[PDB]
Amino acid sequence: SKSSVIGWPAVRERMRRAEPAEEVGFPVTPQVPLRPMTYKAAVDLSHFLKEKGGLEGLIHSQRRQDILDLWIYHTQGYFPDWQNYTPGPGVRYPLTFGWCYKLVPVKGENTSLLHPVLEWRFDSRLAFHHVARELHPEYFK
Amino acid sequence: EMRILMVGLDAAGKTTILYKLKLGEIVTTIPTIGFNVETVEYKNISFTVWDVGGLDKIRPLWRHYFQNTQGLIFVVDSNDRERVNEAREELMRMLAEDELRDAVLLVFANKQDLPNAMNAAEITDKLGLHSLRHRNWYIQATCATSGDGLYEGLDWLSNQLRN
Amino acid sequence: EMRILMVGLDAAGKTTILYKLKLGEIVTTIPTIGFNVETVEYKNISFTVWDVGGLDKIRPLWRHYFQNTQGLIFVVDSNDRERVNEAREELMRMLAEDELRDAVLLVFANKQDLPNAMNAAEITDKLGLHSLRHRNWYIQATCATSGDGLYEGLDWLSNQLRN
Amino acid sequence: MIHFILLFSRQGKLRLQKWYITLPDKERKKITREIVQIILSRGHRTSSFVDWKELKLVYKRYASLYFCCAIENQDNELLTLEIVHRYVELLDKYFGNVCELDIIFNFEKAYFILDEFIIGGEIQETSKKIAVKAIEDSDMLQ
Amino acid sequence: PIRLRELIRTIRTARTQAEEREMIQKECAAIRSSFREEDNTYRCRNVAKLLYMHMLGYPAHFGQLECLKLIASQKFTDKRIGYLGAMLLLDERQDVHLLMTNCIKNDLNHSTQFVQGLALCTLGCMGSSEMCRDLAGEVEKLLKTSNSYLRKKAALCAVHVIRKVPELMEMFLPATKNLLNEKNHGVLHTSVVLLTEMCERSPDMLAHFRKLVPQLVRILKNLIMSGYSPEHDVSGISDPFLQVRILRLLRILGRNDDDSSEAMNDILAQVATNTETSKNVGNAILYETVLTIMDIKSESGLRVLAINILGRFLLNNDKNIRYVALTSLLKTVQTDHNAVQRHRSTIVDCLKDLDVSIKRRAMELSFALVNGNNIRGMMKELLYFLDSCEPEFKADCASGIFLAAEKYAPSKRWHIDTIMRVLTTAGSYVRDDAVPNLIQLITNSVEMHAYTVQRLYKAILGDYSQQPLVQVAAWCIGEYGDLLVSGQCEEEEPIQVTEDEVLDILESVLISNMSTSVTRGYALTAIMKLSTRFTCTVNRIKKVVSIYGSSIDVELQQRAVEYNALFKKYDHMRSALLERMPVME
Ligand SMILES: Nc1nc2c(ncn2[C@@H]2O[C@H](COP(=O)(O)OP(=O)(O)OP(=O)(O)O)[C@@H](O)[C@H]2O)c(=O)[nH]1
Ligand SMILES: Nc1nc2c(ncn2[C@@H]2O[C@H](COP(=O)(O)OP(=O)(O)OP(=O)(O)O)[C@@H](O)[C@H]2O)c(=O)[nH]1
Ligand SMILES: [Mg+2]
Ligand SMILES: [Mg+2]
Repeated sequence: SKSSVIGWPAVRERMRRAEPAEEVGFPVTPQVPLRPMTYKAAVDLSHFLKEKGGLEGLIHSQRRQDILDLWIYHTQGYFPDWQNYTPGPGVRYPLTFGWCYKLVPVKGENTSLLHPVLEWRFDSRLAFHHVARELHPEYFK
Repeated sequence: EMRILMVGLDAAGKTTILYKLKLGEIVTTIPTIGFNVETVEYKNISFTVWDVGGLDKIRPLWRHYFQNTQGLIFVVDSNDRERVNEAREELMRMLAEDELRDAVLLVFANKQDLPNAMNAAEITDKLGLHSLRHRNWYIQATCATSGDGLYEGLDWLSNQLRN
Repeated sequence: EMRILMVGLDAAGKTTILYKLKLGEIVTTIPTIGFNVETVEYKNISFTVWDVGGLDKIRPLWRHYFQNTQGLIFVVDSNDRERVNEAREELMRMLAEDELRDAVLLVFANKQDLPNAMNAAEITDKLGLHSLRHRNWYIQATCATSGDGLYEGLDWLSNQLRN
Repeated sequence: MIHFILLFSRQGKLRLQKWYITLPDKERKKITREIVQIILSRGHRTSSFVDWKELKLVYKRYASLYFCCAIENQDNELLTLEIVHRYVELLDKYFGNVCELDIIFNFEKAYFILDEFIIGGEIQETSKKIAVKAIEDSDMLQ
Repeated sequence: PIRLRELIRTIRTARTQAEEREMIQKECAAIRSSFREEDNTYRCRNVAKLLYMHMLGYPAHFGQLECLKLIASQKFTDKRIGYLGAMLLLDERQDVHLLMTNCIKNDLNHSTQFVQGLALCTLGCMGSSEMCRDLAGEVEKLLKTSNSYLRKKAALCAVHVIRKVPELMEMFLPATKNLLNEKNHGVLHTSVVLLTEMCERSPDMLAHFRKLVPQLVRILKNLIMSGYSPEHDVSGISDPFLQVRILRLLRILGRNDDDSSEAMNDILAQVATNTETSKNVGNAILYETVLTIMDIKSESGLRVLAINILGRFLLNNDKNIRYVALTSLLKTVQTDHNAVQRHRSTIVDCLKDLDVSIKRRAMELSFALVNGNNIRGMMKELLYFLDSCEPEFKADCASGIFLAAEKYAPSKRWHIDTIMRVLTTAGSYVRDDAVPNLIQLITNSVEMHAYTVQRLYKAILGDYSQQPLVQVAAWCIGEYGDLLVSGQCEEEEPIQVTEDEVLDILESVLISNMSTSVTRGYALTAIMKLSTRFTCTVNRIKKVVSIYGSSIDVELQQRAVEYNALFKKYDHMRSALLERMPVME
């Protein structure tokens, strides 16, 4: 998770400048091997998010997720479907086996003149006790 | 598309020509210190025409519009025999530049109202148009206040658009 | 660039024309036995002009310059009613060649000084210029000793270079 | 007479110049560099004014962004700070929670807000409602 | 072509300024290349991105013609971009800005008031003196309108053309007649600032304008008595911006008049009592109120009250107000002169304040506070304060010491003593320009040069590197050398003057690198005079002149050779022109 340090304030700024509330196609980086976000690398990443900081207790959203996931794919080579969580009813538990963060619910001049949402929670047993599997048993066999 | 410049002396009717080709009427026009632009659309060619007034304090600044010019109009006054010398001076000063080297010349013999007013031929030989080099010059005797000869100059100009 | 030939009878002013087109003065010129060339530089085309004298012992050698010729000048005298026949003979002799087939014609009614001197119209029909074939022939009445009509023929000619 | 107005960052990064006095660009780049250096080298209990070279130079910090004026040495000073604050109010008016990053972004209208407030170096609208009304109408004109 | 904020976001990612310039010239070329395409589409944004680089400080001379195209556009936004950079990229010395003159004049006749508001904006901000001459009848025409959106703009634009063309206001004397009853305050404000301007330039306009003094005395009293409006009100104070401008107009009016000064006297007595001094706003109201009272021939009860207003303002802990109060008495130095002098210790207190401007105003007002009564005592504070100046104030104090001392010196000796004190303690801080002034006053002094030149000699043996010190000394040694070394043509009992170290100390300057060469310019001048002012040891000083004829300074090579021929050929004509210089004022 070395080249994930150089965009650790840079992409998070674009996440935080993204509101939590041309181009066509998909390029693939040549000759770089691709793999999903594996278990021990998610253990390597959940501790990378535990140690580098700036993520815990932040306002999670989907626009921030997609800014983040494609940046992992283009700079680290990982399939950007790993940051998937359980839907609306219930705690937004990760479907990813190894992601130890569950999602609980919680510039300035773009406002007009007179005027006429989630967050992380570290759960180290989400890597072993797949709580999203308890929320979705029939999908995981 | 054609970038057109209307250079020449003051009181030449050059704004009178410019609002007769564009609008079609002789508007009461102040002596124009700055410039005017009206895209005249004629012979299905959108002549983008940069009319620039011809007073003393503007004539140095004429060099700034001499880039990507494809066509000139050097209006003279037919009622100015005293100013044809400096109009000849203005022409030789101006035509001798590397910027604005590939633009044709269409001289208007405006203000044909008097026996004082000359034809194209005397104005040709007072200005000395036969002394010219790398030029598709062609004088066109025009009457600004009646529209006479104006679009026929614009007729010949659209011929010299393409090659 | 244009290859130009000045053909015609002797004493035609053709060297008087040539040093008027190039230089601008009427130099005292001998009857020129050989030829002349001056690149007259006018109207975005450098006219390379092969003036050749028109005496008897030269006229057979005229065929040697008829290659890559882009244009003729067949100078006639307006003051030679007696020689218009052999000039018409010369014209019909010369134009009928496969070499020099694509060169246009510009005829000069030189020496407009007398009532002996004709206009272009009588000279046209004494020559029978309507009998021509594959010709952009164009008579142009000129005065060599005053420069009159000379640049105007060159004006017409410079139109006739490009297509 | 306000001779010019400068808005420069906590890092001195100028977010606005508006020269109501005609002095050339080298002099613009000289003088602007000096006063930013002057104000950033100046403490918080230093009376919000600088007597800088026959200009009672007005500064008034509101955020990380710093503020600057050059008033004529015959005029008022606290009102000149209130001119800044009325303009601060109009920036607070037209934006609301007026804030640093669209000063970097939407500066083009902050000039236009200044154009609705100060032309020539002086005030044209002493109301705070009518001016932002007019710029909204020209924004409603687009 | 990308947008503005997309560019800025890329610019905000730039770390090194050199790297940022790479990003500049990256986009700048596309801006240039688009300009070669004569684009009208992105010409809005390419200019806007360019003006950012202009605000970033980059050479954007090239796109100025496109701004003229954007002014001569037809879309409102392209005009909205076009009038802006015209105020940015162009000035009067831009010399290409004259093409706006037709374009503005058409757009002073545009249907939209906002387009005409843009035209009055650009001409009001940066309209050139000839552009002001070419638009003067149109501005007063748009000042003869009823559109208060334009009347607020054409008024200040008329100020600008009167500011730029001072000989143009006479066509605005009819324009300004009786629009002083504007219901809007902003137009009424700009009219006051115009009447501030109109009364400022010509005294001949004052007669027409002091008539309507009680008209606005009413309207200013309307502003006090209309204690609230939903607009114009800051902190419960209604339209303070207009109120000060009226007072400033009431300050420049009635300043030598009395009837208008009494026509304005009532509201002056009102608002000196009817102001809220709590917030910053009411102080700003009351500050100009003080300044209005001081400058007119006012009621004496106003001015006594006004110093009592200022005695409050001296004691407020707001350094703003301390800057305000120090500026106030700095204004009314001569007017009500002795009611200032009772606040003297407050001024000496602000010498020990920890602000530059406060110490600046206090030092300069102390330079203004010096009468012929406080001349002895306050200088001892000031000569101490000269020791306790900052080096920026050391140049400022030491001159301002010399200014008030030439005024009100009770002695000529003590006048010398303080100046000799300052010249020892300022040194590199005292300006060279006061040196001919100090040289003049000590030859305006006629009586103490044996007193002077010895004390001059007694400190220059201490140092030479204080250049304005040794600028002063060498002329005194050349002129009054006879009063230094006296009757000592040969060796006598050793007095401190010895006529050889006298000659050595000037020679010490001539070889020392810490010599401004007008030190050495004065020194050879003193050498050649002491060929006559001294009879003791001459022609050893001829050696010093003769060896200096090969010197590297041009004039000092001239000065030595031009002296030396008198030392070699015209030894009797040496003293034939070395009479003392006359004394002037
Ligand atoms: N009689 C007659 N007068 C003409 C004619 N053309 C122009 N004029 C006169 O020439 C004057 C100058 O014309 P304008 O177009 O208004 O001025 P300008 O030549 O453009 O000079 P600038 O405004 O400084 O650029 C006009 O006021 C007309 O009265 C014409 O064809 N006949
Ligand atoms: N009056 C009058 N005489 C002319 C004119 N043109 C030519 N001439 C006369 O014709 C004579 C022939 O002119 P030249 O050019 O010298 O001789 P040329 O026609 O070239 O004959 P070659 O030298 O043999 O080629 C000249 O001496 C002139 O006097 C003219 O326009 N008017
Ligand atoms: Mg005009
Ligand atoms: Mg010949």
